[PDB]
Amino acid sequence: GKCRGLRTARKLRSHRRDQKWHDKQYKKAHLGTALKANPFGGASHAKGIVLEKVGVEAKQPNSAIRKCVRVQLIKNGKKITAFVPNDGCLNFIEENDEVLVAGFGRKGHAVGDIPGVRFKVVKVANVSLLALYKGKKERPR
Amino acid sequence: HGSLARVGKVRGQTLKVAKQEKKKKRTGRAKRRMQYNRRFVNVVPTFGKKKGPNANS
Amino acid sequence: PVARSWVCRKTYVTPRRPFEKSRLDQELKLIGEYGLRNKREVWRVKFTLAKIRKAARELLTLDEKDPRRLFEGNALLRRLVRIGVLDEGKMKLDYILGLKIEDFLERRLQTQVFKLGLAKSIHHARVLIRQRHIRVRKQVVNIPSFIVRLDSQKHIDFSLRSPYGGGRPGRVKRKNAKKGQGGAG
Amino acid sequence: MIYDSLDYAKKNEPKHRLARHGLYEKKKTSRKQRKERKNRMKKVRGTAKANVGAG
RNA sequence: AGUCGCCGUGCCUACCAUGGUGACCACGGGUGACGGGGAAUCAGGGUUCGAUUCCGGAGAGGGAGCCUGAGAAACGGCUACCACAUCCAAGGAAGGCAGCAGGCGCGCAAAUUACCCACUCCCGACCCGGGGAGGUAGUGACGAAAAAUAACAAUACAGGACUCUUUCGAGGCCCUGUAAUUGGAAUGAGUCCACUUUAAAUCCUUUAACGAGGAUCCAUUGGAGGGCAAGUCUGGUGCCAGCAGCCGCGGUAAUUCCAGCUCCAAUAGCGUAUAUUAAAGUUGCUGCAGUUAAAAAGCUCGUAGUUGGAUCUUGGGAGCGGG
Ligand SMILES: [Mg+2]
Ligand SMILES: [Mg+2]
Ligand SMILES: [Mg+2]
Ligand SMILES: [Mg+2]
Ligand SMILES: [Mg+2]
Ligand SMILES: [Mg+2]
Ligand SMILES: [Mg+2]
Ligand SMILES: [Mg+2]
Ligand SMILES: [Mg+2]
Ligand SMILES: [Mg+2]
Ligand SMILES: [Mg+2]
Ligand SMILES: [Mg+2]
Ligand SMILES: [Mg+2]
Ligand SMILES: [Mg+2]
Ligand SMILES: [Mg+2]
Ligand SMILES: [Mg+2]
Ligand SMILES: [Mg+2]
Ligand SMILES: [Mg+2]
Ligand SMILES: [Mg+2]
Ligand SMILES: [Mg+2]
Repeated sequence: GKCRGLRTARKLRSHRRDQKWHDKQYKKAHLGTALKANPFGGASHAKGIVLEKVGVEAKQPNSAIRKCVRVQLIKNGKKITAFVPNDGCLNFIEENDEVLVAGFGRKGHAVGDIPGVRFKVVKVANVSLLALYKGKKERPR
Repeated sequence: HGSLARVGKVRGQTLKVAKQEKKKKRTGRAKRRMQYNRRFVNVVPTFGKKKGPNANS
Repeated sequence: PVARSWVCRKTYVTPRRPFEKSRLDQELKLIGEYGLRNKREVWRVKFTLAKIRKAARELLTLDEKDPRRLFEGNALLRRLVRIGVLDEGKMKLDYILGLKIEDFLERRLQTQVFKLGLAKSIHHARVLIRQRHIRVRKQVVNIPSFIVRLDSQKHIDFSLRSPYGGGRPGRVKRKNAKKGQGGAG
Repeated sequence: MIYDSLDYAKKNEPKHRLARHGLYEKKKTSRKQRKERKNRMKKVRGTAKANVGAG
């Protein structure tokens, strides 16, 4: 059972300490391994350079092509894949366009029917792609 | 990879319909009166069939 | 280092369950009755009331014959009787828990000018207050949410510099008499 | 505030109030011009009618 | 026992002794470590942040050594080495914005080379001089408080509550809405006199002359299968394009895609990403579990630790006050 004395505090306080590491979230945060291995240095957004444009296939019960891009970063130098959410919007992207990327919403985990994508593009050439879609603006030719 | 030729198919394949004008609707405080006098007492049909505010039929 | 204040708090709180279908009726009901613009103004009143209700709930948990309770408890009663919500003949600090939102809405100005004639379709009342036609014992007020005391409900009338309350007519009527005299005729 | 005499005024009175009325006058040199020169006059030593010239 | 030190002390020097710390976690290493008063969340207990206007400490490119002085190992004081860097007549000389503005780079990411010593206070030989300490305007949807974008009365009836009516229907107490802006009233936003405020100016407030017909002085951001409040409407597409936090939608009749009407929620604000609290009684002191769902060492002894049986002056009274 449980210790439950009047002068047992060192034991309990100890027991909770070494036994808290067996929780996934605490362990992830308070160790640097996930942090130094995250392409973003504990950050939300990041700018980077385009170097390819590819199409990723989906999972089994669906069938499509999800129009992603290979992207290199400025600060770190690493490489990643990213997704372009909307109909007809890949054509808005040229080569070497200095985009801004972000997460998707699951904090490091893959989302949906895409095999291994956890970043989405937001701003190309500093003109707010969503606005560009809606026709509130055009690109800086 | 794959076949990227077919981007923006449907969004370019659809016709261009235009919109209309009807009015500007009341804004702010008057609009809340509209909802009150519309919902809780306007004409009060006793039997609603649990029918909704946009049920088109 | 500067001479500034930085002190500021909020005056409302959002609920936890946004779509419930059972309170949206009550909220919108209160609005069309007492004549407001937002849900937010309601949320303020609940925040006042909870805090009153909070403090009185703690004084009860204190024992009796305690000088703090006999100071603050007698003091709080005195405000709600001054404001005119709570009523004399009962000052017991346990009849405070049986208080509702409507008492503090009835006690605003927009209502009193309406219940006191003078307004004619309460949405009119607010428009008058904001158009600067009204005064309280000496002074004009441009604010509907002005809680009116009980000492000072016998002294409300139109401000004196209005077309209504003994003054010069307005931009329109001053250019139609112009037509009666030298314009149209 | 009322004073007994006009001379006691400028004995104990702020100047900006005085210059409201046409009574006191104030000199002006913008205080950037002025201290600019003040940091000059320190690169020349002692010469009286030079420092009075202010270069 | 003495030297040095403003003074006490292995702080230092000589001669002796062999001691000091440790499972009640020393020692060593890491810190996205300046500390605290405090901030957010919060039934009760707790979890996380705290560079940041107050107190204390440290530093002035990295290191070391000093003069003056009551007080400094000063840096808007000196001298050297290192790294950098400006003049140059090529002999030599001058340097330290983590002070106010400004610039380059850096990056997801952060304002004007502005005016004044008028307030607050400081310094000096001083009622008189100086102060990018400090005040004051400028950029500012980090954030917090109040509050506009219409009100009214006739014209009609979809109709309703009621007087009357075997039905319609007459008084309309009373209500709503759509069309006629039918109708005149009231206001400020916005121009621009004047005063006041101000060191001098601006803003607020006060006040003359102008200033609204609802095609205009035009309220957005997100959504409509469920969770979750709101369309089995219309056209196009055909496991393609695409949506979708999760379940899932699309393979010619799509409640989910591309569009139009219609509706729903918050409202001058609303979405998106990432940390961080509650929900989490899914880290459990308050308060989990351990036959089969994850889980009790093969069995026994055993030091530190934690926890430990019963028992020693009770009444009866006395001064009192109530039912
Ligand atoms: Mg600062
Ligand atoms: Mg540090
Ligand atoms: Mg601190
Ligand atoms: Mg120092
Ligand atoms: Mg530096
Ligand atoms: Mg130094
Ligand atoms: Mg210094
Ligand atoms: Mg310096
Ligand atoms: Mg600077
Ligand atoms: Mg910013
Ligand atoms: Mg606000
Ligand atoms: Mg739709
Ligand atoms: Mg939904
Ligand atoms: Mg948590
Ligand atoms: Mg709980
Ligand atoms: Mg469990
Ligand atoms: Mg978990
Ligand atoms: Mg419990
Ligand atoms: Mg098992
Ligand atoms: Mg015992």
